[PDB]
Amino acid sequence: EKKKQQMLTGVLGLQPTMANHPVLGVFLPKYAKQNGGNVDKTAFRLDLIRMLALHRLN
Amino acid sequence: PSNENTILSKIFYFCVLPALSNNKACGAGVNVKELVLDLFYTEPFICP
Repeated sequence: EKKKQQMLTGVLGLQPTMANHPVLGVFLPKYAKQNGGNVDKTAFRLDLIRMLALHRLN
Repeated sequence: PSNENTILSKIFYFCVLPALSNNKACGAGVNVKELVLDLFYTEPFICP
C-alpha cells in the first residue's frame, strides 16, 4: 500500500479523491509492479493520460 | 506507406510544398516533454 501511494504521489501528486477513480483504482496495482525499475516517471504520466482518455469516450 | 504512398509523400515534400513555398518554409520539432507537462497541468482535476 505504501508503494501504491508513493507511486500515486510520484505520478502527479494526485489527491486520494482521484485515487478512488476507477481508472486509477484498476491501474495503480499494475503501476505497483513497476517503477521499482529505472523505467521513468514521465512514462507513467503519459500512460495515465492516454488511459484516462480511452476511458472517456462518450 | 507502400510504394504508391511513399512516392506521393515524396511528391508533395519535394515538388508541391517547395515550389509553392519558394524556400520560405521552416521545419523542426516542438519539445517532447513540456507537452506532457501541459497535459499534466490539465489532468489533476477529475470532477465530471
